[PDB]
Amino acid sequence: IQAQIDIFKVKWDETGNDIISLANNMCKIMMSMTEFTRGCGPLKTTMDVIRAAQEISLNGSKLNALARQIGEESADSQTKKDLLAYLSQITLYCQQLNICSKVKADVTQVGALDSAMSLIQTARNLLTAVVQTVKAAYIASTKFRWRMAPPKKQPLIRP
Amino acid sequence: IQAQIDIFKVKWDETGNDIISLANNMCKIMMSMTEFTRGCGPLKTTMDVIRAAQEISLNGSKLNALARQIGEESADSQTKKDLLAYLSQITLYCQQLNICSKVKADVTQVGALDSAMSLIQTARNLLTAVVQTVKAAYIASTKFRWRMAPPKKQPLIRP
Amino acid sequence: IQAQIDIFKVKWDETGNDIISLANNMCKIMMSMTEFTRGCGPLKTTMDVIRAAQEISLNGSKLNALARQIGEESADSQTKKDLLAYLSQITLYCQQLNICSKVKADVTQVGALDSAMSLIQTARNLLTAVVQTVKAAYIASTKFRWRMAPPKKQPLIRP
Amino acid sequence: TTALVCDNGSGLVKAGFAGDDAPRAVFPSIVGRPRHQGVMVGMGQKDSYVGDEAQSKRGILTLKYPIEHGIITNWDDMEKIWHHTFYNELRVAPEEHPTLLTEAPLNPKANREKMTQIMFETFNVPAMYVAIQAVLSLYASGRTTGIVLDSGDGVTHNVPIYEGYALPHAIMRLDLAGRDLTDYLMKILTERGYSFVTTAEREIVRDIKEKLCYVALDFENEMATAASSSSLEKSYELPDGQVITIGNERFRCPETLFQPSFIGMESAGIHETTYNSIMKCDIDIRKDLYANNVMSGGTTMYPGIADRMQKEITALAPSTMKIKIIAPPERKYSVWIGGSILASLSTFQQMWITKQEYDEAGPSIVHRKC
Amino acid sequence: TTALVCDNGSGLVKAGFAGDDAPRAVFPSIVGRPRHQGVMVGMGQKDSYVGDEAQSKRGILTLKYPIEHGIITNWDDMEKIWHHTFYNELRVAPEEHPTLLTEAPLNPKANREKMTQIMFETFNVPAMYVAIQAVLSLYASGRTTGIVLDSGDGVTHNVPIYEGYALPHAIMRLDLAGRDLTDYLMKILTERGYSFVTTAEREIVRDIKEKLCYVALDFENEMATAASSSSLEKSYELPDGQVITIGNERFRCPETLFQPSFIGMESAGIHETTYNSIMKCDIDIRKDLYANNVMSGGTTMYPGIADRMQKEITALAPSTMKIKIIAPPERKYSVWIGGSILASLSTFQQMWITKQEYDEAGPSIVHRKC
Amino acid sequence: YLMKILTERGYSFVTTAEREIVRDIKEKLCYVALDFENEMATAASSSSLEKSYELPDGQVITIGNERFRCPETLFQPSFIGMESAGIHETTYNSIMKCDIDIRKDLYANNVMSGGTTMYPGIADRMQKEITALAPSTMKIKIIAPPERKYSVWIGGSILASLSTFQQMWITKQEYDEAGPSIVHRKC
Ligand SMILES: Nc1ncnc2c1ncn2[C@@H]1O[C@H](COP(=O)(O)OP(=O)(O)O)[C@@H](O)[C@H]1O
Ligand SMILES: Nc1ncnc2c1ncn2[C@@H]1O[C@H](COP(=O)(O)OP(=O)(O)O)[C@@H](O)[C@H]1O
Ligand SMILES: [Mg+2]
Ligand SMILES: [Mg+2]
Ligand SMILES: [Mg+2]
Repeated sequence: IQAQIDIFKVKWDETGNDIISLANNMCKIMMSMTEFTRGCGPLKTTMDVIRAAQEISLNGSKLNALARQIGEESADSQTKKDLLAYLSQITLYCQQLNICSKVKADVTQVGALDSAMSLIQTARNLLTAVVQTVKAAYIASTKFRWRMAPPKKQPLIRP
Repeated sequence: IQAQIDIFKVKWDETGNDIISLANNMCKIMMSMTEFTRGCGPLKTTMDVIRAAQEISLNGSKLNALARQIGEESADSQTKKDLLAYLSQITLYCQQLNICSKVKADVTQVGALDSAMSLIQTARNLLTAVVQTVKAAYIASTKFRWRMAPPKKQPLIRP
Repeated sequence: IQAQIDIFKVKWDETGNDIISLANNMCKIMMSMTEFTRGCGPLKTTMDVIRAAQEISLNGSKLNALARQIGEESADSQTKKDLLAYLSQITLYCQQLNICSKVKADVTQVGALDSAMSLIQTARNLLTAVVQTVKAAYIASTKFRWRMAPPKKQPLIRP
Repeated sequence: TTALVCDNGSGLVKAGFAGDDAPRAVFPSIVGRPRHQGVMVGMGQKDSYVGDEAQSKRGILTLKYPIEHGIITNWDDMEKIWHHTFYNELRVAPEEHPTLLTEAPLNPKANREKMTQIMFETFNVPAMYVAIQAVLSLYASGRTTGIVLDSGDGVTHNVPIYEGYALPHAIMRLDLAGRDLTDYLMKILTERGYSFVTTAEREIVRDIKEKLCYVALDFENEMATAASSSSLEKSYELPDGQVITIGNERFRCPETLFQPSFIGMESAGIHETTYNSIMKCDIDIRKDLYANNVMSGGTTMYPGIADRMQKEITALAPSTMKIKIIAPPERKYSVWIGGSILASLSTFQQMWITKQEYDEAGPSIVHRKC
Repeated sequence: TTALVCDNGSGLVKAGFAGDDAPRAVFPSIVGRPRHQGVMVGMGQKDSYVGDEAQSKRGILTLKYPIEHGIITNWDDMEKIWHHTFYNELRVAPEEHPTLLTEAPLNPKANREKMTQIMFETFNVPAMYVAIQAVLSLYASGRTTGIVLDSGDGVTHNVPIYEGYALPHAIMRLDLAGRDLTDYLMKILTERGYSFVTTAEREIVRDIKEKLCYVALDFENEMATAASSSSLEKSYELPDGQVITIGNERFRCPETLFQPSFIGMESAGIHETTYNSIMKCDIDIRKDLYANNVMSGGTTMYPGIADRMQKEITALAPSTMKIKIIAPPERKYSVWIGGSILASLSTFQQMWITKQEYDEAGPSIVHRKC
Repeated sequence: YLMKILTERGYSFVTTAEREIVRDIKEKLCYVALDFENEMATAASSSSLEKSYELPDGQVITIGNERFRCPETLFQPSFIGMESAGIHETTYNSIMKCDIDIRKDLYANNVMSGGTTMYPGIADRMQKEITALAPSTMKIKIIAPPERKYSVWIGGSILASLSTFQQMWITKQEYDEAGPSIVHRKC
């Protein structure tokens, strides 16, 4: 997921920087929570994971607004419809993250890892639906009437 | 193929030496690869054969440029049209050598003799189309308005 | 189908008359059932069609026996093999006629035209395989070591 | 600028830039559409998934190939596939790149006319060209004299060429290819008990065919060996954890190529088709065509097809001639590498069908130019 | 002697003697076993009830069909069923009668191998033979040229035949049949409020389906008519005196055959399956296959299936060809009547798999002979 | 060749029975154009040349330009990759290999036989093609009897029933004496 953003190099070019920055923050928090899953990471308390999930939800709302602006700026095409579909998915995931974070906070306060497993899963679903929102928004704003490098050569022989 | 160049002895006489030198280098590399086919030769790795093929392609581009210069220097005739046809053939063979050499390099890097068989075949096609380019260029530049010995006597009785 | 028998004019010449008589009876019953299909005919009840089908089956068994006798009387040839193939076809059709006639009788007794359609179809298949059994038997018994007229002239121009 | 080379096969789409040596995008040519009922709001807005995103989500889709036997049956889906290739996979605006498309020989003329019309009116490419696939395979094989067997997923065709002069009366196009072998593998898999019926299960059977199936050198001896002992059985694990085991179906599926009577087809196998294509050419060039049998396309990658085809042809050709089958390890991408060689040539740049010519002469210019 | 003809379908067992025109034994293919607790001494010694004695006592049993989708899943139960058929229903010693068994096409090979082994080792029959069911249906239809749609309780398969020469590449076996329609009827019956969950209640729902359900000629018009007025509602009385009423479920249950997407299946309906099987055959025989659409099996007895299928095929076939569906009134027993025709033939008596051949070659002789 | 060029429209006939269907299409529809280039121009400009045929399974095909392209192979055998000259140049070359005195009598009697010479418009086209080769003075006329499909057999009837011919049969006794090589002496 990180590689799809990492091929970005420096409408679009006006709100593009904000969106790429938000996606990069999302990926940073995402691997924060992933490292929590693996055991060693910046955040070690389930409360910290809930705070990180709420942060990802807030970034998702912001990126959703920016991508909606780009989407209505652009012209009718297939990539616009893909972008709108991904925006709906981001909306659903953000709502899930909010309410589930509040529920897990209350459950933890009333008195472990499996509490944060579902939050990590929902945030990972959200992130997967963002790297397809930046690409669709970029293509819809640019190719129709930052940068992304052309894809790498496919191997001729696969062992 | 070597004999056709070997009858050369020392427009033309200004760029002739360059062309004959390039053709001689081509023949030297060609029998290098042929000796690789027979088993014993200066180069023994398929990577070496790919490097030799790329070298022959570079020499082909240089000789193509020189022969084109001679061809436009010369006057309208039938040998000029033969020369232009052979130049087109050299262009095709050089492009084939480049791209196929890169493909075989990648195939060998991803992890034998038959890999170099087609490169040898294409280089041999290229060489056959050069010894007919030096002769046509020589005749077009000289006989119309180095040296080549007159042809040997044909046998009166063939056993 | 009637025309193929109608070209007969008066081993073979010992059992030939029996076979031609049986085939003529078959054709008479066949057009009886065909006229039933067209609406106007000697027989008007589906029970009558079932009785006619059983009669054709009985005639088929008799003609099969006679043609088998002629076939083993005759000598090895290609027409003998054709005759044996047609005998096998007649056997299959006769068995079908018997069992299907009994089934249709029971279906009609327990309480229309489509009931007799399949019986007519099977009897017509049987008849087509008889006019090729009389001809093959005649040729196998006679030409190898009644009458049939030579075929009519083919038109020179077909409009 | 730099020219595109889109080799839209019947089963896989392989695109890239001219002058390179490997495609950038290689994805299946399918267009799935969801068939179940969506219950979560916001999920299910996307009506159709194309290419690689319909191969991941195939559990809830009906995958439908737009190209079928090399002939584009569905045109809206193929516009979807081309849009995917240009924008979402290669990520290039088509307005700035000429496009080199490929096509099997002996296809309908409406096929070329509509590919040209779609490229010049929907994608607004500045130039294009449609090239026969076996010619490009001979380009990428590094020769100019051979007979190019080019199997695939749609068709299997030969093009005999002698020193750059193709012989159009000896082109033999056979409609037996990888997809027919997949369907026959499904049929013969029903014998062991495994029933694959859906489209996603067609893709599972295709993967079984790629992983396990091979070509027997001697069919009768291999059937005897497979019946006598269980040394030929190999197991495959389905996407839900089940394990299958196919011992005799391994070489029976690709034997359809050499005996097309297995699937009810009358035509002769690929060995007799190649030999008949050779002996339709002029007598003087049959010796040079015998020694250069370039094999291309995906379907010619079964383990042991070169040896078997050499054995089958050598039994037909005269005892004196030297038969050798050329099977490069990269032969799956030979057509595209040939497209890279052709589109990047200095000589070729006068042979594009420019947009101005299309405006003058309409979509019937592709028959004159190509 | 006289040969037996045991047509062990997936839902009903129909046995008899060759040469007759009607089966002697027709009983369901179920094997019930009591599940409650026996309290009276001497009652409850019998561990399993088979066939008709498990359909009367179904109130205290768990009925289990041994054959499931034409494939015999349970072999001990199927030995029980065959023992019942031979001894308690037909009342013949199997040692003195050849047996003609039937089987759907495209089944596993282990199915034939184990039926042969059980007949030759457990029942000691002197000879046997396994015949595809649609071939026998075409025997009993009185023709030699047709395409035999043969529904049933397990499977629904086509076999196109032209003048005694079957086309094995155009055999289309679909696994949608009467039992799936019964389960779908249970599902849609839950809408009105009636919940049938047990196996005995599966049998009650099967009887509802047989008595009431029919096939609509035009589905949308019939749904509109059923929603507008209550003229389509018919009542059925359950075994405990309760009365149910199904108005819209009558033609929705058998519509699953023509739209197998009702029960989540992807495959095309029986009309498209028949048409696809027709246009896989050679071009010259499609006209003769169009005019002879023999329909067999129990499931093809819904009131109005012939008219609907003719309407559906006529919309697919070219406007010139003459489509007519052949639906004999006895089509439930067409396979068995075909078995009687085949087993009693003079020509056929050299095609039995004799016991000596089985001793020589083992249970793999059935693949060569049949 | 008709099968090959039929693949262009979309119709693919591959089997032997489908060869027979294509043969029937050729017999029913195909004809010979008097001027090939003008007919190609007419066929491309308008759809007045398209005629439909109904296959044995109810499908309808439509061939407009393949009608005169199939029998044009006779006059340009380079369509199917053959080198040799058309039937008009073959007839003219056969005429000018004969002695000079009989070319005038051979020009005026061009008997056409066999089935393939029954395309609608082959006599007019062949007369036009030969007249452009022969000297302007000689009178060219092609003899095309309406029964020319059976001309060889009618000639067999004329020859075998002759009074003079009955001494030219290869009798069985001669075959017994001389073996199967008698047919080269007698015939
Ligand atoms: N390694 C392999 N072994 C056997 N068959 C293969 C293999 N790889 C691909 N195929 C077959 O080849 C087909 C892909 O061929 P492809 O190269 O895409 O041809 P095209 O590009 O003309 O469609 C697939 O459908 C598959 O059945
Ligand atoms: N009159 C009928 N109307 C509708 N469906 C029927 C009728 N009779 C039987 N069926 C269905 O057909 C099935 C019986 O089919 P059957 O003839 O036994 O096929 P098989 O012998 O192959 O099992 C039953 O399960 C039932 O659902
Ligand atoms: Mg390909
Ligand atoms: Mg049945
Ligand atoms: Mg003749």
